[PDB]
Amino acid sequence: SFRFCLECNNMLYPKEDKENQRLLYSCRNCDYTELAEDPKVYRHELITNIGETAGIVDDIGQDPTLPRSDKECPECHSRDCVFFQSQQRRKDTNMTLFYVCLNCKKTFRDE
Amino acid sequence: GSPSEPIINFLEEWGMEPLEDYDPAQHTKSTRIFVNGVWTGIHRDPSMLVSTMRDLRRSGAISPEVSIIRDIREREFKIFTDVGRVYRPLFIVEDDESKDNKGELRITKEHIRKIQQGYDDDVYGWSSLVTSGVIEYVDGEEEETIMIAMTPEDLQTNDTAKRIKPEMSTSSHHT
Amino acid sequence: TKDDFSPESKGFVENSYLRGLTPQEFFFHAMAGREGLIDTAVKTAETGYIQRRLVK
Amino acid sequence: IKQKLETQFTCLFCNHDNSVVCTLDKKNSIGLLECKKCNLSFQAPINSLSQPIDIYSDWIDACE
Amino acid sequence: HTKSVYDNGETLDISLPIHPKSHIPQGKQDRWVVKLPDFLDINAEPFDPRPFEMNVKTHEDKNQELLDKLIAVNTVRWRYAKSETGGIFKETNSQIIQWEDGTYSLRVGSEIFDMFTTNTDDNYLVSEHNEEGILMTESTLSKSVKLVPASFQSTTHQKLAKALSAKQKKESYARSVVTKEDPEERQR
Amino acid sequence: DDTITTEDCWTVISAFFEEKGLVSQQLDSFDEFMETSIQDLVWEEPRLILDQPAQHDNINKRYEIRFGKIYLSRPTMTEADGTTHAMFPQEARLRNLTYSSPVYLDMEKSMFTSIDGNKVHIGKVPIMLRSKFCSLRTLDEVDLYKMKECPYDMGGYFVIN
Amino acid sequence: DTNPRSQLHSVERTFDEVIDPRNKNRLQSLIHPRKKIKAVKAWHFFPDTSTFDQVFHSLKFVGSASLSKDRPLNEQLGQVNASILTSLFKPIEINPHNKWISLYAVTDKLSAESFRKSFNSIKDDNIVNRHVIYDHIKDFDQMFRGHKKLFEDFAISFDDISDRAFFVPIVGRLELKKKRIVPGLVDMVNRTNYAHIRMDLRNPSTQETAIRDSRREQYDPVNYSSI
Amino acid sequence: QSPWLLRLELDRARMLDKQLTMNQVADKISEVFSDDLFVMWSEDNADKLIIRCRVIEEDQMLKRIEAHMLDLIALRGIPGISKVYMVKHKVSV
Amino acid sequence: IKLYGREDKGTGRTIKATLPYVKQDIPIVIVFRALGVVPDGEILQHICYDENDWQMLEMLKPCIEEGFVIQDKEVALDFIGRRGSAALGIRREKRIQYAKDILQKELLPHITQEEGFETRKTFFLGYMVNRLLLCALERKDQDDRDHFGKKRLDLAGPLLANLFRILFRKLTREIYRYMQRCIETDRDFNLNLAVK
Ligand SMILES: [Zn+2]
Ligand SMILES: [Zn+2]
Ligand SMILES: [Zn+2]
Repeated sequence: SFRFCLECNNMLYPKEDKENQRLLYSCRNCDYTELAEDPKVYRHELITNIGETAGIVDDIGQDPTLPRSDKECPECHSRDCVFFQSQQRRKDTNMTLFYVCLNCKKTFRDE
Repeated sequence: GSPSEPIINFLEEWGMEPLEDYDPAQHTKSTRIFVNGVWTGIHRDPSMLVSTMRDLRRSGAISPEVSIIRDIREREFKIFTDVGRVYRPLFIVEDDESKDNKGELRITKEHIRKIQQGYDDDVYGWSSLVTSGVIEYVDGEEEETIMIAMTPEDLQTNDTAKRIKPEMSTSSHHT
Repeated sequence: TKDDFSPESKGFVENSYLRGLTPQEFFFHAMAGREGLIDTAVKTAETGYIQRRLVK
Repeated sequence: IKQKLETQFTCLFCNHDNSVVCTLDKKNSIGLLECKKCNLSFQAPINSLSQPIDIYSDWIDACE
Repeated sequence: HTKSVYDNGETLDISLPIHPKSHIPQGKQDRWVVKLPDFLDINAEPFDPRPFEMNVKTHEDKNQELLDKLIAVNTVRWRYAKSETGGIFKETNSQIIQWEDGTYSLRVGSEIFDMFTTNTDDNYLVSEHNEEGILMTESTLSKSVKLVPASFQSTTHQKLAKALSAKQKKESYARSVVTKEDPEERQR
Repeated sequence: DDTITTEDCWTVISAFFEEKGLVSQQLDSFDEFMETSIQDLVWEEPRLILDQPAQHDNINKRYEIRFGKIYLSRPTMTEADGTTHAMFPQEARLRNLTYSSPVYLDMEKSMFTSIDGNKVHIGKVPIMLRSKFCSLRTLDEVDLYKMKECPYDMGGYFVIN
Repeated sequence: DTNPRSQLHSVERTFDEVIDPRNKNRLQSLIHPRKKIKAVKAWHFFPDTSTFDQVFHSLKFVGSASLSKDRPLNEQLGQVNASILTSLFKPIEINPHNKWISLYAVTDKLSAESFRKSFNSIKDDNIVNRHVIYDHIKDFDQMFRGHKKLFEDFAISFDDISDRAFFVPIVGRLELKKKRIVPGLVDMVNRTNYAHIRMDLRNPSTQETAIRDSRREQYDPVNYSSI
Repeated sequence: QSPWLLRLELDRARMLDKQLTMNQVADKISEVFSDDLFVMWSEDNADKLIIRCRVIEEDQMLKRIEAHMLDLIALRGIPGISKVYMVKHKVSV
Repeated sequence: IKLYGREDKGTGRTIKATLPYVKQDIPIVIVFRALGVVPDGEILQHICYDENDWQMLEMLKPCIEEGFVIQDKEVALDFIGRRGSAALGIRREKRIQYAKDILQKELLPHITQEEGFETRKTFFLGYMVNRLLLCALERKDQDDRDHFGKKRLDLAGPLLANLFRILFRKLTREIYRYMQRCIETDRDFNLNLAVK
C-alpha cells in the first residue's frame, strides 16, 4: 500500500536523508514530507495466491446456476451450502472447492 | 429495437443513483448499472431492482424483447434494447420460495384450453401467453444466468431399448 | 450447473445410435461432426499446395 | 545525443517552405530549430516526451 | 510548510441584511436533499379550487392526459383552512411517516412512497446573494434521499407502467398518399 | 391443476406459428424501416444552408431549405403512353418490372436576409412482398387466386426487373 | 376520471384524509402495504415562507477538495464546527476562461460560536453589531449545472415541537475541485482576493424588506400583500 | 555502502527439489558481481530460507539490479534446455 | 487502450490510449488530466475500486511516473492538440479548442455529446482501464470472440437504412451543387429540378 499527499493528493515517493539517516515519504510536487512508519519500500511476489479467494460477493447465494451441497458449516452448522472452484483462471490453478453458507455467507474449505 | 428512455425512467424511479453522486470508496458493494452498454448509475439493492424489472417485462410494461441481465460475480446489471439480438422463447418456472407453486410451470391446462378456444373467459393467442407471464424471451447473453429444465418431466425428481437420461447428481437439489 | 466435470456434462454419449441420443448429446455430437468437416475442408488446400511444390 | 531531422515547416521570416531542420539534444534537454535559408536559430527546452511538433509549436508561440 | 499566499491584510467593510426565520432547527443543522421523481410535483402556491377546475386540459393523446392526471392528483399542495374558532390555519395534504425500523416515508393522500437515505460527506446548503456576489452558507446536507414507490399494487406505479408501456406502442411517422399520375411529370 | 403433456407443448408451438409464421423477421424489419427509418434518416440532416454576404450596401443573405414529412404510396406502373395503374407482383414478374413505390418529401424554402414548397418525388423504393405496404397484404384468399398468386407463398422478398 | 369535477373531488378527498399526528390511534391504524409495519411518528409537510425570497444552491466538493480528507485544513478549522457552518464563499471571475471561488472562515472558536448563536436566534428586531473578521483559507475551481424545473431538488428540515417539516427550493448544484495556482500568475492572484473580510450585522433596510416581501407575495399573499 | 537493503525469500521445497545449496547460489552471485555487492545468506536450518544483499537516489538502481538478478542468474544446467524427462527405451541386443 | 511492454521486458509497463484524429498514442494519465481531473489519487480512485489490491496499483505506477511531467489541464489539452492531425501552424488557443472539440465529440460518442458532461466519460475510462488490468493480471479470461450473445444480425431494415443514408447524402450534395450553380443566375428555382 502507498500513501497520498495530504495537501495536493499526489503520490508520496520515499526519500532518504543523508544527514539524518531516515526514510521519509515526500511529494515531488511540493515541500510536504511525512515520516515513514515501516522500511518495506517494495515487495514483489513471483508466485502469488491473491485473487484466489478474493473473488467473493455477498449475494452469491442468489445465483440459481450454482450447485448446492450439504456440507457442514464450521460456524453456524447449517445443512445447506453453495460451492464453486477457484476464481483465478491461470493454468497452474488448483481444483479445490470453496463453500459458502446460506446464513453466515463465509468462505471455507474442506481440508 | 426499443427506446431506452422508459427503461431509464423506471430505473431512476426505483432508487438508482447517478454517476455524479458516486464515490468508489463509499460504494464498495454497489452494483454498476449499464443500459445499452452505457454506464448510467449505481444501485445498492440489485435483487429488488431485477425482480421489479423482470415482473414489469413479464406483464407487458416493458417490451418482451428487452434483455435483463444480472452478473452477480462481477456486480453488474446490464440492460439491452438494441436491434439485432437473436432470442427464443421458454416456459417460466415459478421460482418464488414464498409461493406454494414453487418448482412448477406457470402454464396450466386452463391456458391450453383458452388457446384451443381462441378467446379468454372474461383473441387469445401467443402474445396473450407472453404478456401473461407464462412465457418469455431470452437471448444468448441472458441465457448465461438462467437454469433450464430440458423437459417438464425434469421438474419432478432397466429397459434395453429406451434411451438413458443424465442423473445430474452433482447438486443435492435443483431450482 | 456451474463447475460440472461429470462425463455427461462435458460430452460423453452413453447411448447408442439404436437407443437414441438425448438433446445434449445430440448437440455435442453435432459439434464434433462440424469439427470433422471444417478440418477436412481446411487441410485440403495446404495438402494440394505441398503436393504441387513437391512435383515441381 | 543530438538528433537532426528534416521538417516540412514554414519559416516566418523568409517564407520559404521545406527549409526547417529540428535539432534536439535529449541529454541537455534542448531543441534547436534552424532555417536553411534565414540561418536563424530558435532554442527552447524539451522534455522526455518531446517531439519536433512540440518545438515547432513553441516557436510559433514565441513568434507571436 | 506551504506559506500563506495572502498577507496584504486589506479588508472590506461589507454589511449583509438578514431577515428573521419562521423556524429554527433544533439540536442539529441537518437537512435531507430529496430528488423529485417524475410522478411527483411540488405546488408551493395555495390550492385554489375554482382556477384548478377551470384550467384542466384535455388532450387527444391518452398517455399524456393520464400522466397529467397522475401528477396532478399526486402533486403536493397546501391550502388555508378556516378554523372553527374563526382563525386561519395552514393545511397540507402531505405527511411524513416513520416506521418501527427507523425508515421514513412520504405520504400524499393514500399513496405512500418509501425513502432511501445515502450518507453524503462535505455537502452543504448555501444562500446566494447576487446583489453582493457572495454565497452565504445555511446548513449541512448530510443525507441524500431518493423516493421509491412502496409496492406494485400502488395506483401510481400501475399508472406509470401503463403510460410508459402505451407511450412506446404508438409509432407511425410516414403518412400514406395516393398517386394519380406519373411522379416525374412535375420534373419534365 | 393438471399436468402439462407434450401435446400441450405442441399446441403452444402451433399458437406460435399461427401468430408469427416463418418469415416474420423479414416483414417486421422492412415494416420498421418503411414506417420510421426513412423519416429519421431524412431528419438526421434536416437543414441545407447557403449564405452569401453580397456587397455589390452590405446585405447578408442566408438561403436555407428544410425537409418535412415523408409520404409513401402503393406501387404504381407508368406506361409509355402516359397512363398509370396499380401494379401487382405477378405483372411485375411477367413483364420484368420492378415492384417499387414512389417516395415524396416536403421541402420548405425560406429566404433569410439581414442588413449589417410541396411534395417532391425523391425516388422509388422497392417493396417487400406481403409486408404492410404490399398490395397482397389485404387481399383475401379468393382475390389472391384471381391475382394468380399462390396462397402458400409467404413473401419476404423483392421483385427487381 | 377525465372529468375536472372528478379530479377536484379527488383533490378534496386527499385533502380531507390527512391523519392528525397527535392522534396516536389513527397513526397506529395506518399500516405499510408491503412491510406490514405500524407507524410510530408523523410530521406535517409544509413549505417555508421566510426563505422563498432567497436563492439556495446545493454546494458540494468533488474529489480531493473534501474537508475531511484535508487533515491539516480540518485541524486548523477544528475537528459540527461553527466555522464550517458559518463560512463565506466569494465568487470572483477575472474573465470567462479563468474562474475560482474564495473561501473564508472564522479561525476563533468563540467568535464563530457567538456569530452562529446570534444568527440562529434571529426572531426579534434587535441585532447586535457583531464585527466578525473572516480569514481566507483556500481556493477551488468551480462548475455549475442549472435545473430546468424550479423544484427539481428540495432540502427537508424538521421541527419536532410543531410536528412539521419545512422544505426549501434548490436552484442549482455547484461542484468544487482543488485548484493548483500557476506560479507565473501569483502576482495577479495577490491582487484579486483579500487576506481578511469584516462582516457587520445590521438591521435590514425598509426598502429591501419591502422588496423581499413583494417577492414572497407570489407564495403567500394573505399575510404579506402590500396595502 | 548504501542504507538500502535487498533481501529475497526463496521457496525451500523447490530449492531442495532441484538439489541446490545456498553457498552455491552465493558463489554464483559473488562471481557475476565481484565485490560490487556484499552478500549474506541464512543457513540451512532457518525457518525461512533467505539471502540478503547490500550495495557498496539509488532505489531505482537497486530495483534494476534486482530485476537483472531475477532475470539472468544461471545456477546450473545447459542454457536452452527448458525441461528434461526420463524415458525408458526398449532395445533389442 | 493498448498495454505496451512485455512481461519482464521493455522496462515499465505503460498504458497508452489511442484516440480518434490523433497521430500517436497517448498515456492514460495525460488524457485523464485533459478531461479535467488532475490529482493522481483521484485518477486511481476512478480506475481502481478496492485500495487493498496492491498489484493493480503497482501496474499503474509506471503510467503515473510517465505522466508526472504533465501537471495541468491546459498543457494536457495542448499536448492533445499538437498531435491532432490538423493543419500545421495552428495557434495554441485554437489547438486547445480543437482538443476540446475532439475530446467532447468523437471520444465515446455513445455516452454523451454535450459540454460539461465528461464525468461519465472519466468513469467509463476508469472502467475500461479496470477491465484491461483485470484481464492482464490473469484474473479473468479474455473475451470470447465467438460468443453468440455478443453478435448482432442485420435484416432488411438496417441494410436498407444504411444504403438509403448514403444515397440521400449523395442526393443532398447534388441539390447543394445545383443550388450553388443556380444562385449565379439568381433565379427563383422551382426546387423540383434540383432533386434527382
Ligand atoms: Zn504534495
Ligand atoms: Zn454458516
Ligand atoms: Zn527563413
